[PDB]
Amino acid sequence: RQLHLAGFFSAGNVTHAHGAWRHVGATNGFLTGEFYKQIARTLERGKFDLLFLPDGLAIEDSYGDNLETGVGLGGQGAVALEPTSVIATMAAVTQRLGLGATVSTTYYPPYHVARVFATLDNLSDGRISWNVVTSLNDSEARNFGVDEHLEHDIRYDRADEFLEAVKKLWSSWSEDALLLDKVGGRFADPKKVQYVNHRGRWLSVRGPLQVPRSRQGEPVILQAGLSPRGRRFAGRWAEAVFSVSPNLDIMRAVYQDIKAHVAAAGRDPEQTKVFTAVMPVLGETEQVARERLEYLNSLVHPEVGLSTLSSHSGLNLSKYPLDTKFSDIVADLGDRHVPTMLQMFSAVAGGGADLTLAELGRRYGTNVGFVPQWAGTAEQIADQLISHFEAGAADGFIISPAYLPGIYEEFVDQVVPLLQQRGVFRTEYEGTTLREHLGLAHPEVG
Amino acid sequence: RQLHLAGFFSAGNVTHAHGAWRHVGATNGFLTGEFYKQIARTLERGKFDLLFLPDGLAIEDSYGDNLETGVGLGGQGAVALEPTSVIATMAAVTQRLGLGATVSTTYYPPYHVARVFATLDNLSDGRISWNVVTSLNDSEARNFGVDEHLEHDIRYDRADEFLEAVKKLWSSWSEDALLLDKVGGRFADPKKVQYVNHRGRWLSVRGPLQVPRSRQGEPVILQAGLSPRGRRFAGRWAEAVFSVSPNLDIMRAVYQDIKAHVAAAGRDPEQTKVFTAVMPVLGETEQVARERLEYLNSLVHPEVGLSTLSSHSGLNLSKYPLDTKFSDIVADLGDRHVPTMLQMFSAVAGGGADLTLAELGRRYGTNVGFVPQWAGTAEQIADQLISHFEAGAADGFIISPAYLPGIYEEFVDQVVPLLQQRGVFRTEYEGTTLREHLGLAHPEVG
Amino acid sequence: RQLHLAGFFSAGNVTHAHGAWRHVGATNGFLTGEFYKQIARTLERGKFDLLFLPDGLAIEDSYGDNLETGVGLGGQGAVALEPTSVIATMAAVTQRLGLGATVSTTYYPPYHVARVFATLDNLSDGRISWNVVTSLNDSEARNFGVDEHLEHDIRYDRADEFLEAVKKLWSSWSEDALLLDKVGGRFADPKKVQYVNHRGRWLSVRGPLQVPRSRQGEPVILQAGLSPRGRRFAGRWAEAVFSVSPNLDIMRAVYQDIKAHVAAAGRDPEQTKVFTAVMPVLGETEQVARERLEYLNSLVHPEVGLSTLSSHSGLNLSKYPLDTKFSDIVADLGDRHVPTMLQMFSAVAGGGADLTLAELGRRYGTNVGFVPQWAGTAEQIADQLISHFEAGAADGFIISPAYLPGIYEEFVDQVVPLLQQRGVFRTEYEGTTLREHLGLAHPEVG
Amino acid sequence: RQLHLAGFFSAGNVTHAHGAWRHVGATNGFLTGEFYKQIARTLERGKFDLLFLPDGLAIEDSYGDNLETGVGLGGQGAVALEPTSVIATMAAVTQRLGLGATVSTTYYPPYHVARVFATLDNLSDGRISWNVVTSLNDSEARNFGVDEHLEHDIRYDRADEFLEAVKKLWSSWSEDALLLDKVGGRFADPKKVQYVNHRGRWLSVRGPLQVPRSRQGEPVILQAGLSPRGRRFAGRWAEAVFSVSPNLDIMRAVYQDIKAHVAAAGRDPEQTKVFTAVMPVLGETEQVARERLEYLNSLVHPEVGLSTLSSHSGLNLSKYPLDTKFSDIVADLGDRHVPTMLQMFSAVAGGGADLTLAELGRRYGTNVGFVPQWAGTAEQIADQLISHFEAGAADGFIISPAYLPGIYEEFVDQVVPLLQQRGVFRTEYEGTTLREHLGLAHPEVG
Repeated sequence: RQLHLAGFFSAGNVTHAHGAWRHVGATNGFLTGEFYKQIARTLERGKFDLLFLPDGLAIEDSYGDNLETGVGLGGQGAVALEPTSVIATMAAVTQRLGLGATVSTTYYPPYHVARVFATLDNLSDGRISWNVVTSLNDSEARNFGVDEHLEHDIRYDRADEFLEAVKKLWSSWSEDALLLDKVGGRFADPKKVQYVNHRGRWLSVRGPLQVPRSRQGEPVILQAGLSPRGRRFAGRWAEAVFSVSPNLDIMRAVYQDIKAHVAAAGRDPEQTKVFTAVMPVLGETEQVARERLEYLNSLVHPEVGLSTLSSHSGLNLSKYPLDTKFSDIVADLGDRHVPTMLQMFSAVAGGGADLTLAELGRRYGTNVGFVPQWAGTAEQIADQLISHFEAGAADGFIISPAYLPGIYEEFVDQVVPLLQQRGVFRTEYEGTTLREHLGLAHPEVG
Repeated sequence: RQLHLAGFFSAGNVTHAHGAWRHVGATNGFLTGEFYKQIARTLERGKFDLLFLPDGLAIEDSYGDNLETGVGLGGQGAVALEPTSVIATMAAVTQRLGLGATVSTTYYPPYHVARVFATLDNLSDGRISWNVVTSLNDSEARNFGVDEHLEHDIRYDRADEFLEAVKKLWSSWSEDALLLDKVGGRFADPKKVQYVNHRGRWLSVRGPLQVPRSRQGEPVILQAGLSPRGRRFAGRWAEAVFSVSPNLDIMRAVYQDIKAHVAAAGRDPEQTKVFTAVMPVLGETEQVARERLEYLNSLVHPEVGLSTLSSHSGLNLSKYPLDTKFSDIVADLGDRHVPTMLQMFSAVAGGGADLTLAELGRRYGTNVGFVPQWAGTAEQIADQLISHFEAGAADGFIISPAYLPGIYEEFVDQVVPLLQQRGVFRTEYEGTTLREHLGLAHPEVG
Repeated sequence: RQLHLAGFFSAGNVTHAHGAWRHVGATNGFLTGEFYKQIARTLERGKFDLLFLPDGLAIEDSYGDNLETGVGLGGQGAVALEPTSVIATMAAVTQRLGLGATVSTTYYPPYHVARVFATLDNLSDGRISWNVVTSLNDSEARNFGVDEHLEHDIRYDRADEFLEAVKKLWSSWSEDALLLDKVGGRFADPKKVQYVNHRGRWLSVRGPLQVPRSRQGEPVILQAGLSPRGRRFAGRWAEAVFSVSPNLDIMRAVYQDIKAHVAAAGRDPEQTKVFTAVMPVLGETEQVARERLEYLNSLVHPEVGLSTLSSHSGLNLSKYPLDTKFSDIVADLGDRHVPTMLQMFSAVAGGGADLTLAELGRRYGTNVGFVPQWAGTAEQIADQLISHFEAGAADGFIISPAYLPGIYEEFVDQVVPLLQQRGVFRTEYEGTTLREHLGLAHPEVG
Repeated sequence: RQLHLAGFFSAGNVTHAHGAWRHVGATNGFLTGEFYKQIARTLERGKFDLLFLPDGLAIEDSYGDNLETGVGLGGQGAVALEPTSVIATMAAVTQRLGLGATVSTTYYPPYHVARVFATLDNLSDGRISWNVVTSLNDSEARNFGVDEHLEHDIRYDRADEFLEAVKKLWSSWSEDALLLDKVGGRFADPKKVQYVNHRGRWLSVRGPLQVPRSRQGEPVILQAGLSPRGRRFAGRWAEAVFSVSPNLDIMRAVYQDIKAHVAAAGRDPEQTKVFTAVMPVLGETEQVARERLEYLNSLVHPEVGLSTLSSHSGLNLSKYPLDTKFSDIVADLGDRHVPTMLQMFSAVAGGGADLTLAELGRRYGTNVGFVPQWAGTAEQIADQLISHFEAGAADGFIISPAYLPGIYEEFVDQVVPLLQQRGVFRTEYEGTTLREHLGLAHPEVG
């Protein structure tokens, strides 16, 4: 039984560690092709299952109602390259590594999503995946000139239909439809390419898709949303789920809940892979590791962290002074309208203690609050990865990068070989497609 | 005085030569990364200014109201990969060649177009261009769930505002905005990144763009629609224009007309480069060349040709029997109710003869009616390119490929060196960006 | 039953076709890395077993006893890059294609040959082969300051010992010798890395070799000398043999003879692959191919053909006026003193005619006398390849290039797919090493 | 005044840090193409002037006169790939980085050296250099079957003629000799390609070379031998000199002496670039840096260190028990019979302490005695590089790698940008050739 590894980072300035761009070792090459080529080549060298890019469609604005924090201090989405271009770039220099990107159902039509991913799936010869997102953020909508509004759970119901339409399009070409019979003059079999004529409540798309199926049949569906409604959506469609849990117990709880939602939807739980995020910080000795972690966290500016904390909680904390104790906010708002995640992070952050807004933002900025920072030698990190895996924490891990590209080099050079030697991680790619890497079946047409 | 060269081909089964996919030398590798990498490398080897991909968002459908012709015989857009993904793939393995893709202002919003192109521009280090189209075809609209109409010329007025919006976005980061002051903790200067707040008759987009400017400042704007309104739009926005004229006389006419449009828009005519299409067929001897062109043209199926002829003329000719003569159609519609392009093609193609639909379609399918086929030795081809260039046919040539990838190998290996030896074409890239290749100024932030 | 395919060309100005550099399509990129990278990627795209480079260590000097013909007209060895650097370059951009280079046992010691090939083997991850040569040419010898003159058959006796020593060197590391046990501090097992202590009549080399075994164990041995002694040598050592035969009768005879020498050396005939050389000229129609062959052959300058003929015949034909008739040369030396290959070539090239020297050199220069030129459509070339294979002409074919790089593009694009459709040639690489492509067993240590 | 940077490492298991292969971060990928491709791409990304590989032609044998120490523990030359193949591999994936290799005049003839470097120079488009070596090591000699024994200083006399011979060969083709006049049938001008006819006391080679000159005229000559004779040899021939000095006083003395030997030979001192070796060890903080250096030095096995100390000193220390004190060795042998470098090393490495052989070996193995280890922050290393440069220690630095590939990543990502920000190191390559990077002149033919 073998675990899976995935890479994950913003095509831009910041992922989870909000002081990353400040690290002495950060090249900040996020505007260059070579930076992405290098990361992709490195993860492939480490035989990673996949490298996956999140996406945000606006510079983070909520905190301050202006760009002062986001642009000035390097906040979420300050720089965010269009993800599909980036992964096409990475596909061009790799041949096994799986590649995925977030694309929103909210701002793009089903035909676009269908065709862009079928295209990437063919260009990469079956290595592509799509992270389905359904969010509606104000700054994003204003970038797309959207004015309408749909309730959280309704957006998911709409996404159900979106997925149906996309899957229909992906099946519009039989796997034996393309003929290229030069002599006969038969390009394809028109009986094997069908219109889709999808016309549901939310969406209308005629088809057929202009792109045949890759050798993996269809792109792998990835899902990250862990809301009650999201978990349901995941159980139905998701082939791999990305989760963030601060410790083993929650990891295990999240794991079993996801697997259950999948069984509930009528699907094989073992056909949905569950990854959990960790942020390793290596050192030749444990002491060096801890020292390096301390340095990394010290780079976090309290306000960038607060800015991200605002976005994630929905609460605009720029309204309050930074020295505002969390108490005064509880009382100013009432423990009934204060998002649970906030109260959760708060309790765990200072350990029941009472923190200033500045101090909570600073800590949230280190690891987006809940991503475990593991500091140790490569042997320890490997031991922890293995011990968590055997304990049912997850089927694989998302390695959240402390700084780029350096941390991935260190992880691939130092940790992957220990995992391989222990027999818990591939020494070589067995198949050629992302589905083969994750152990997923080849979906059939229809 | 040096000419420019560009390649142009569909990321799919067919471009101008409708028999291409049946050619004994066609690899039909259009679903694979290596096909596109190979071509990009080949044109970079030949020091080409750019290669750009048209786009079509549906399998052509009119002819027959079905897929039998498009899918069965390999008509326009039977296979059509999403072009930005493809050029990203190409940028990844090249370093000087300019790259361009068509994205429609009809189906995509300004923020999206701005971001994807700024992203590509950065990834390629300033070699990207955007071919602007504004068409609204029925079958494409059905793929996108669009039911709204907008008259041809109005789509251009809408396009004007789109271009304004996009250009503002590309100017939302000053070129000295990004700081990366790690010590100080200043990521970027918030006074040098600004909201766009575009709110027009047609469009709304807040900004700022989440991507700063590449080293060429802004992607190059390409234009290919040469209707009266297209000519005005080119005059106002185009930095490169792509045209099809069957001979020198008409090339000269179009060339002067485009340059006149640019000056009339208050711009410098020398800052808009005009490319004219030609479809070369080489042979070691002129006799071999002729035989090869004859072989190529013999591969066209009359009905694929006919279907493209219907699309381009606006008339669905499938309604008529294949053996119907043109007169029998010209009379059934009246000398008034017959598209100008159709009369012009009918006159040139038949040289006076009254042809069947079948025969017009077959002839149309060889060269989309008006792309000149130049069969000759390399010396003859180079002589003619130089001759037309000196005669003011164009600033450059778009080389339309009879079949791929082979025709580009031949042209780069055989013709380019002769242009280079005659001194009319670069022996090496002088600069690194597409703007420098084209001799275009680096725009200032607005 | 599948046939094998190999490329073969000099890293320089000329291989078999002596007008190749003058061909309109010749890039003459033979001084550039890109030329070799392109060809290597192309043969790999066509799934060739192997690309192999000859070598010659002096500009061909005999004819006219100067550099006038060699340098002025582009004779054999005029430009000749060191082959191992070339294949290393090609190894860097390919993943499956086999690669081979000629290195002479005459001028280089076993230790050097063993180390360079083991290095290439490791760098290419098991794709390398060595073409063993034992020849002694006067101009080459003067470049290396060699005075000794070993007799033809004796050079092979030395080479027997040479091969023994190289093979010993390649066995100096067991395949499990290298440990890399970082924690225990154990680099390799010194019991499993052994001195060779070779001390024979011809050679001394202590060892051990400083390079462990690749995943294919040892580089593949290639042999191309078909003299009686050379055939005994091939029987003992060769794993692939390369031969030139003008027609099927001769091909079959050479095939049987080689396999018999192998059987007589106590080895398995099926473990020595025989490749025969063919020079295809493609056309869309057979008429096009024939005109292209005519054009190619018209490029040969009489005196460069004469030069190569002089070297191969051992007879300096520069003494004679170019208009001398062959019969007058026979008269000059007496029938008994005319080299047999020269008499035979004259009869065959002339079909009984009494040709001038010029005309004899011209025809010889088209194909070095005996490489069969096959002009036809792709279907015809494929038919003939299959037909000869079925008739027992060879286990595979060396495709001698009329001109580069273009001919290999045509061959791979046009002929290879037809061989694949017919089931006679791999559609994909089954293994990763050169031995796996050729169906050769991985040799064991000792 | 900008400084120059060079990488330097053995294509194998150990360079200067004898514990390097055991480092948690070492990939030990030295048998694979990707390892070398990664490092070349990294140094090119860092805009290095050059990467240079030393060579050894035998597994270090002296210590214990067996393979026990070298093979068992990973001593000098345990694994050593042939270096010309390795740099070809590297040249294939870079386009600016200079590349050099050690080839011995002792074991190879002028023609071979001249042709291999002219080939690499052409393949890399003028980026190559040759480190000239004249040493005679018993074990190397046994691998090449050499019995002859020339005195240290005479090998340098013979090397003088060798170099003469090589340069004549590199001048055998004028830079305008090659014509490629296809129409006219003129390949090259036979008047511009000349025989060499070198006949000297030591060597004979006729020529001409079969390789024209690259963009940079001739390969750059590198020299690293600093014996009195070697310094003279460097004065006459070297264009770049590589030197190991433990401190600023010595660096400056070496620098001035070399500059003076060049001027004494009639050459411009500014046309010979002096590089001095340093082994940086980086940390986020000086404290981390110091822990990392301590970790790295802790990996050295006393016997491997001793083995190299024995080879370099010329005194076989394996005869003595490891616990033997140095004073006891001097007493046993006589002060006249213990090499000076060895007594000097004992004195400096122990600071006056009387150390055992084991502890001497352990210390020597960290840095081959005299390569300065610099542990600090990126800012500190930049500072030291800059101040040593300004104090006249050298024209540039060789960065000796603590472990591979990781240390070059750290150095390029962390240190290079600070050097660039301070204006003492190029932000981009100005020219394309190695001669341009080093500020050297293009040599004139003849």
